[PDB]
Amino acid sequence: ATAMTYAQLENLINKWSLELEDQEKHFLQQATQVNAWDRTLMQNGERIT
Amino acid sequence: ENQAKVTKESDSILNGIREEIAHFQKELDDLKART
Amino acid sequence: MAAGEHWQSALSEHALFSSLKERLRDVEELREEGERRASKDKQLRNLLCVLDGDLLVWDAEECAFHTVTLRSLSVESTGSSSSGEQKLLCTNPPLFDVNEVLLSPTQHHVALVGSKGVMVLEIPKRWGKKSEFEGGEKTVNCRTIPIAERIFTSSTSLLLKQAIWYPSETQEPHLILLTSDNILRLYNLQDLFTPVKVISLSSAEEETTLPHNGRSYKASLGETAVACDFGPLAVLPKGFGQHSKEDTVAYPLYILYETGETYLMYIDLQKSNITVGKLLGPLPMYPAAEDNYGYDACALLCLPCVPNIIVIATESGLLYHCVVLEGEEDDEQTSNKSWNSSCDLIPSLYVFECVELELALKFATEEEESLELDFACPIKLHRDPICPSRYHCTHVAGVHSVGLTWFNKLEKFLSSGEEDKDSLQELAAEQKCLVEHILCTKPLRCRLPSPIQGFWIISDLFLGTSMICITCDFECIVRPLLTTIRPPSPPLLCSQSDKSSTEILPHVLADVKGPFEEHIRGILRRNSANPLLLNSSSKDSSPPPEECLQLLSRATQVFREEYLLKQDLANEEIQRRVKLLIA
Amino acid sequence: PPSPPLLCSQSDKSSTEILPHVLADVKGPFEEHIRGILRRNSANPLLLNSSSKDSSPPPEECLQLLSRATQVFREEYLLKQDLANEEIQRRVKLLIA
Amino acid sequence: RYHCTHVAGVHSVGLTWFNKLEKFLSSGEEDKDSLQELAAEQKCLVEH
Repeated sequence: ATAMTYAQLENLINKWSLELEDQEKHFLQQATQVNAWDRTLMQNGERIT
Repeated sequence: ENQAKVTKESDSILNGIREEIAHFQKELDDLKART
Repeated sequence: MAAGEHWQSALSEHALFSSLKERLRDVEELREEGERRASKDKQLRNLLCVLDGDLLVWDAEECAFHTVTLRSLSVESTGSSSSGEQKLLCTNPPLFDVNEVLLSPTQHHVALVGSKGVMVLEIPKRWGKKSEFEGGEKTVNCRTIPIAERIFTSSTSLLLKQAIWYPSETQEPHLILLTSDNILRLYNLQDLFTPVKVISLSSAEEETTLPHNGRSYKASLGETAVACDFGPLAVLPKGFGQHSKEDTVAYPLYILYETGETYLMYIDLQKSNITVGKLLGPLPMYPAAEDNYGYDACALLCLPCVPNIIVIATESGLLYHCVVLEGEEDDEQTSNKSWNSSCDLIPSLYVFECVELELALKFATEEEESLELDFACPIKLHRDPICPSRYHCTHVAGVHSVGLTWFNKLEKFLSSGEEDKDSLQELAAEQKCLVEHILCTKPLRCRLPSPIQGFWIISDLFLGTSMICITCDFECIVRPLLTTIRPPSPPLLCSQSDKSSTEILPHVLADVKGPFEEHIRGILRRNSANPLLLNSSSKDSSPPPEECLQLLSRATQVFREEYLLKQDLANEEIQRRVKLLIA
Repeated sequence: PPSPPLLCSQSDKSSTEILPHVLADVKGPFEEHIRGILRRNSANPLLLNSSSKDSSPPPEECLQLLSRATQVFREEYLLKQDLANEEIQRRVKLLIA
Repeated sequence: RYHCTHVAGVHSVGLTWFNKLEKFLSSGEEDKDSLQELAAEQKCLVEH
């Protein structure tokens, strides 16, 4: 198969780390949206009470 | 046998490395699809 | 981003570094065989500078400066300046000792410092046209001037130890040189060899009036200086440097020896210091001392944040984090260490943690929430301009980035108190400070450690956050620095902004587990990561399949027990909360 | 003798020309580097024929003396002259440029 | 500077502490630092 070398391993690790950081940013955006929705629901409930 | 044993071991190691890389890529693709 | 990575790719694929590597190979072939081994096993250096956004690389094989335009590199990934790439005399063989390079705070002078003296060169500003001098000028004065050469050429017993610049741009930038006999020489850029200021340390083991050059009483006590660093603008004691009861900002000079005894000095040219000839120290320990704070200390880094944080980097690979606190009044500690008639304010260093860096990079035999060392190598610390708490540590074993996650919690506890259950869990369990091993120049112990010729952190709005490294092979390695591999920092003076994070979420009408962002961060928290295996251009040894399999298995286990198993559980929480929020 | 900041009015300068300076303010030629390179503890004595020998000189003794003299010369002057020539050649191409 | 004669030959000996003596004379004859520098010790160089 393909002969794995130090440069190839470094490139693979860097690509995996970039994908991990992209997934973390997406999860952070989703969490921010969830927190905004929770704040809106809390305000609506406090007004309804 | 002789010197072919080291070559066979290196080929098996490379095959295992490729299999692990393919499994990790499949797991990443499944995680991205779920997300 | 796209623009933040295009310039990095251009800087990595430019032919200037390939030509430099070819010239290095030609020099190695023309020289003998021991010179190559010396260059491959020499200590760490830093030959990179930044002038108006342009990157200046110091080539010591030809004693030249190479200018690269990072702003123009983003054009067709190869630059767009016919006269932007400037070469400063690539035909000078090395004569004096060439060790490190420094830049004046006013951005006008470049000082080549070596164990023999300094060589100052006047380089004008770069603005207008193709990033040239004064908008297109190549006839400026480009000649080197020697500095402090007689002091080191008249007596071969004493040499140069440390050299730094004076942090001041409103006056003439001075050069402070700490020699071996614990002498501080402040020189100007317009004088030849006339010492502008001379400071002789005096306490109990130094010398101020003892004989010089030959038989002296200094050898009866020893205690030689090793490193000296500058701290942020604080306050000086009323009994040291002044006689009145007023406050005055000054630049503290922290001197670290070989054992680990940190001394205190107040050097400032804005005000005439009265008592400055008496060396203050050593700083007392609190609450105790394991081994004089450091097994074999060699590097000291004072962070400009509040309170003061001293990172002590030892040769064995230990980073001690000492918080600077006021002197205790219960025990006589400030009056016993002060060598004056008045009780000088001697602060104490409370050690909070001792991080163990990952040196030499052994096999899979450690854990997943900490790092272990192996071989003893000198480590140089650098303050990250993105955040004063975050810093970098470079060595022949590799590069590490350490961000103080406990610093924010300590500041919150000192201000009012610690909040957020997720932040409390992050501080208690899992990890304490976020340490990440980026580049790894030494793959294993059998591999010879290659020295890094320079390491810089470029932080710009149009360029992003990048880390540039030039090793002994004159190869450029640029890596991005995302805001997710660092702890969240609120907008403050002693802590710059990195990412927005909200805490304290009420639970009276919904059903969530605290702030979702902080919960996801605590779930994805880690403390171990596989470094980047740097491949040498000269190919010292081929990577064996057994070691490759071991390294890949270790990396897979780390990414599965610290990243993969944490991201699969985060999406399930979102999927379970979506239905509740919809209801 | 060894040359620290001393009174030298033969080859060292003080500012723009040769002046008997007592303090090292402006480097003259390369006397300090030359002294730092020549920093040794041996000597190169010049032999003179003026003694009354007993018999003929032994060939083994003559070869030993010649080898010792050549080794002392190559260790105390050859490397220093090579370093001086390299330091002189260091400022030639730069001068032309 | 002087020359020393012996059954072996003639050596040339120059004072190395003359530099410290000149520094003492330039700094003054009533300085503790200069007095200590004069009281210091060092070695010379023999030139056969």
